[PDB]
Amino acid sequence: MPHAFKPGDLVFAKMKGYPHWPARIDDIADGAVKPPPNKYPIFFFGTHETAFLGPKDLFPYDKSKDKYGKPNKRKGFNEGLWEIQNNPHASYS
Repeated sequence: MPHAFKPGDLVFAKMKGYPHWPARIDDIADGAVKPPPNKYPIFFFGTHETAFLGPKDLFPYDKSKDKYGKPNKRKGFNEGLWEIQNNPHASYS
């Protein structure tokens, strides 16, 4: 049965106006800016951008990849697909 989301979990993350996007729940580095309450720091593969999202926008990767893991015209998306499949826990700093 599911647990709560934790850093390192892989997802497709939904933002208004964008397709469901390959992403991870990130750690917060010591000394770094914390997210608001009930929000997680989401690192988007490909774009390498961070946004703060709640669980309603977070779709677990294994369950969702057959639906959402297809090439997309959008900038950074297909690079993102490669990252989530091939090295989802690397440093992309």
